[PDB]
Amino acid sequence: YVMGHFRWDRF
Amino acid sequence: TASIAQARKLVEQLKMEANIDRIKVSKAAADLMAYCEAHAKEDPLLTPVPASENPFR
Amino acid sequence: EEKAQREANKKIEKQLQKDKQVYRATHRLLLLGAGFETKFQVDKVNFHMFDVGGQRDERRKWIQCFNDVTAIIFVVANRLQEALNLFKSIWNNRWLRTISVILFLNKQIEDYFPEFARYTTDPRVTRAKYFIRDEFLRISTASGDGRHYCYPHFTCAVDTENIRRVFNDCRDIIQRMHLRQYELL
Amino acid sequence: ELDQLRQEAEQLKNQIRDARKACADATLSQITNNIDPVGRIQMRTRRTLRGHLAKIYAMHWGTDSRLLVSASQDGKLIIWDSYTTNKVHAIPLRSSWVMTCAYAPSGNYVACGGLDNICSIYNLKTREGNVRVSRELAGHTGYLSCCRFLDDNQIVTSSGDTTCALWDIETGQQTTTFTGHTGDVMSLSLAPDTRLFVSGACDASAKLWDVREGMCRQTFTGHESDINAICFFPNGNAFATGSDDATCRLFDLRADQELMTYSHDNIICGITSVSFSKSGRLLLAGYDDFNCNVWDALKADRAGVLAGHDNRVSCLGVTDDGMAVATGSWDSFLKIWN
Amino acid sequence: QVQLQESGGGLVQPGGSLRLSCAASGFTFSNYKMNWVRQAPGKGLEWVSDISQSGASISYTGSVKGRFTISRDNAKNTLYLQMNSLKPEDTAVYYCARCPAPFTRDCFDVTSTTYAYRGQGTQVTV
Amino acid sequence: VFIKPEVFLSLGIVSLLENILVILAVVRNGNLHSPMYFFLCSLAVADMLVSVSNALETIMIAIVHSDYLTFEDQFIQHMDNIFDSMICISLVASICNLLAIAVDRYVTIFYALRYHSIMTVRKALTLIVAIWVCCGVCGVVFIVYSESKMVIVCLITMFFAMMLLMGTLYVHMFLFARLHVKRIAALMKGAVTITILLGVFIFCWAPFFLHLVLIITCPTNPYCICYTAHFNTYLVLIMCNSVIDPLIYAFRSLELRNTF
Ligand SMILES: [Ca+2]
Repeated sequence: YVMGHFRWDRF
Repeated sequence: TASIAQARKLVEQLKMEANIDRIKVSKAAADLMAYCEAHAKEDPLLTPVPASENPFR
Repeated sequence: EEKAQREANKKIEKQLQKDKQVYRATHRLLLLGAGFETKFQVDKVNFHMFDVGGQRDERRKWIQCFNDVTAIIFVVANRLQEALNLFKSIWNNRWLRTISVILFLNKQIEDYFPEFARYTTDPRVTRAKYFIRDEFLRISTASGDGRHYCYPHFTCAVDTENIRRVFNDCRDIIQRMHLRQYELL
Repeated sequence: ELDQLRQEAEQLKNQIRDARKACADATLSQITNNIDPVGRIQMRTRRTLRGHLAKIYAMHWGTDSRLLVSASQDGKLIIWDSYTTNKVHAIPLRSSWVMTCAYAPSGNYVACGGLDNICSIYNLKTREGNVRVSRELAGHTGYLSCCRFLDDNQIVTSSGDTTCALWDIETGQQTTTFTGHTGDVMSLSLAPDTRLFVSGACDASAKLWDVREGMCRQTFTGHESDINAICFFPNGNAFATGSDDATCRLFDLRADQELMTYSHDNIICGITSVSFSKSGRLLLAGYDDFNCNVWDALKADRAGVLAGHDNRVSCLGVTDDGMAVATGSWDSFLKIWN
Repeated sequence: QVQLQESGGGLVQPGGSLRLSCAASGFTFSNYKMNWVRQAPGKGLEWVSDISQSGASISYTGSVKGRFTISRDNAKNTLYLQMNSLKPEDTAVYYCARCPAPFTRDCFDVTSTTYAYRGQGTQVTV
Repeated sequence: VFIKPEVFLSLGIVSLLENILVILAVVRNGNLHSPMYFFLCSLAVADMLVSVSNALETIMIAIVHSDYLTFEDQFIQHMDNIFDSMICISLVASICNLLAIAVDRYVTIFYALRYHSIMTVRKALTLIVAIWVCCGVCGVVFIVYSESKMVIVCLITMFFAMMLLMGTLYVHMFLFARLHVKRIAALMKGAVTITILLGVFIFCWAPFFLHLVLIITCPTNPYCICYTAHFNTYLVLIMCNSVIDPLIYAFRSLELRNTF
C-alpha cells in the first residue's frame, strides 16, 4: 500500500 | 465693600499665621532621619521578608 | 469557609457578567454648553444623556471623567468667542482627544469678526450661518489626527427632529471608528 | 480701602518669608549625605483583580491589611479579599460618577461620593446580610473629591466648591466648615492622632487644619500648579504632595517650610497619587505616563519603577503593616506588588 | 508662590498708545502659555490675546486684531502688550493670566471669576 | 511531483509558534469576553491543527518509505486514514473561521448600534462550537466514507461559496469606507488592505480546489492537465496561508501588537 502525503492526489 | 471683607479676613489670617514658633531645619531633618533609621527593620518593602512570612506568595 | 467564599464570588461574578451586557449596549452622551440624567430610546437602542449644570465655573477637573463618553453635544448660540475658546480647549485636551463633537448652532457682525468682509459662501443670513460654521470647522480640522470629527447642525424650531440627528451622528461615529480599526478608512 | 489692606498683606507676607528664611540653618540634602543609599527596590505583581467594567478612580485598604474597597465609574463598589482574590461584596451606586471611596477603621462602614455632590454611607454588617445605604450627606455645592472616616460616627469630606466639612453621621448634619482655599480641594490626609489634617487644592497651596477648633494653622506654598495628592509622614510631623508640574515636595510642620524636592528631567507628567512606606524611607508616586516610581525620601534618588499598567494610574495605597502596595488605573485593573 | 504683577497703563487720549507689562515670578516662565484678559466696567471678563511657550503661535480677539501686539521675553520673565490706535471702548482693567499646567496646548478656565493664576490688573482709560 | 520533506518540517514549527503566541496573547490579556477575538483564537487553533497534522504525517512517511517497516498494509492504512481525517477537519475549520471573521466585521460596521445586543458572548461561542462540530463531522465523513464518490463536488462547492461570500462582504465594506472618506475630504489604504486579504486567500487556496476540479473532469486529456502533477506543492500553499493568517489578522490589532 502506497502512502500518500494527502488524499485525492488523483482519481 | 464687596471685596473689602475678603481682604480683611486675609489680613486677619496672615496676622494669626505670622506668630508661631519655628525650629531650625537641622533639628527637623535630624528627627526625620532618626525616625527613619529606628524603624528600618520593620519595613517589609525596604527589607523583603522570606517567602515563609509573605502572605502574597 | 472557603466553600462559602467561593459561592459568594460565584454569585458576584454571575451578576457582573449580566450587568456588563447592559453597560456595553448603551451609549452615553454629554450635553455641556447649554440646554442630571435622562434615559431615552430611539429605534430600540438606548441613549443616556447627562447635563452637569450643578457645578462651579472651573471645568478642568471634572471634565476629564467624561473621557469614555461616545460623543459630546455642544450647544452654542462677545459670547461667540467664548464658545470658540471653550471648543478649542475641549478639542486639544489630553484626555478628550478621541471624543467626537456634535455641534448644534442654535441661532437661526464684521465689527467682532473682521475676516467676514472677505468671506463668500436672503443670502446674507446663509452667509452668516456658514461663516460661523466655518469658524468652528476651521478649529476642528486642524489637530485631529483622524480620531475624532465634528458634526455641525442648525437648530431653531420646536426641535421635532433633533433626536434623529444625534442618532445619525452617533451611528457615523462608531462606523468610522470601526472602519479605521480595520485599516479600511 | 483695599490698597491699604493689600499693602499690609504684602508686608505680612514679607515678614513671614523672612522668618522662614532665618530658620534655613541647613538643608535636608546636607544632613543625610553620609547615609548609605537604599539600593534597588524591585517589586513583582502578586495578584491582579478583574471585576470592573470601567476606569477606577479610588481604592482604600482595610485596617486588617487584607480587605480593600475600590470604586469604578460604571457605578460599582467592590470589596475584595486580596489574599484569595475573591469578591466579598459588590454594591451598585445611584450615580455612575463616583470619584472617591473610604473604608471605616472599624470595618463596619464604607463611603463614596462624586459629581452628585453627595456622600453616601453603606452598612456592611447588616443584620439581614444585605448591604444597604445608611445615610446620605447633602451640604456641598460642588463635586466630592475625598472623604476620610475619623471613627464610626464622624467623617471629613473635601469638595470642589473650595471647602472641607466635618459631618455627624448619626444626625446627618455638618459640624464645622473649613473655608480658606481658593480652588477645588483635591485631597486630604488625616494625622495619625486624628486631631489635625492637611488638604491640597487647585491654588497650588496646602493648609493644616485643626479639627477640634476648626481653624487654619499653617499654609504651605511651594508648588507651581494644582495639587493632586497629599500624604502624611508616619510620625505625623511632615507630609508630601504631588502636583501637575511633575514634582513631589516634602514639607515639615515644625520648620514650617519645604525640605526636599523629587523631580527628574525625563518626567513631564503630573502626579496623581502619593504614599509612604511603613518606616517613611520610601515614597511611592503614581504618574500619568502609566507607571509608578519609588523615591528615596531621605536622599531624593529614584530607587525603582512599578510598570505594569496600560493607562493612567489613578490610585495608590500601602497596607498598615506595610506588606503590599495596591495600584489601580484607568484600564480597570488593580495590581498588588510585593 | 506664583505671583504676576502688572504695571503700566493710565489715561490716554483716543488714538493714543500704551504698553502694559507683566513681571512673573515663582514659576518657570518658559513652560507655560500666557494670556491677556480684560474686564470692561459693567460686564464680565473677556479674552484678548495669548502666546505660545516660544512665541511661535499667537492669537487675538476680533475687536483688537491688527492694532494689538503681544510678545514675551523668556530671559527676563516678562510679558508685554502693545496697544496703539486706542478707542473709547477699550477702557477696562487688564489682567495677565496663565495656563493652569505646563506643556499643554489648552488653557482652561482662564476667564473665570476666581482664577488663581492671574494678577490684580491695571486700569486703562481712553 | 516531489519536494524535500524539510519544508513540511520548517513550516509546521513556525506556524505552531506564531499561533501559540497568538493564543497566549488572548487567553492571558484583557482582550477576553469580546466576540471579536474568540474567532481569531479559533482560527489560530485551526491553522495549528493543519500544520501539526501535516508535519506528523510527513515524518510518518519519512520513517516508513522503504525500510524499518512496521506492518505490511493494514497499519499504514489505519494510520493514514485518521491522519487525513484530521487534515480534512482542519481545512474545513480554517475556511469556516476565515468566513466567520468577515461576517463579524460586516455586522460590526453595518449595524454599529444594534450590535452588542445581537452578538453577545453566548451566541458567539455557541456558533464557534457549532462550526467546529459541523466541520469535524464533515471531515470525518469525507474520509471514513466513500471518498471515491460525489464528496469532491461538495468539497469544491463549499469553497466556491465561501470565496464568493468573502469577496462580496469585503468589497462592500471597502466601497462603504470611500463614501465616508469623501464626506470628509469635502470639509488607497483601504484598497491595499482589501487586496492583501482577498489575494492572499485566493492565491493560497484556489490551486488545490482547481486541481480537485481537474481530477474529475479531464483525467486523461493532457490539455493543461499536467497541472494536476504539482499536487504536493499545492499543499505547501495551505501551510504558507496558515503562516500568514496570524500576521495579517491578529498582529494588526493594536492591543495585541502592543502586548508582545
Ligand atoms: Ca493519505
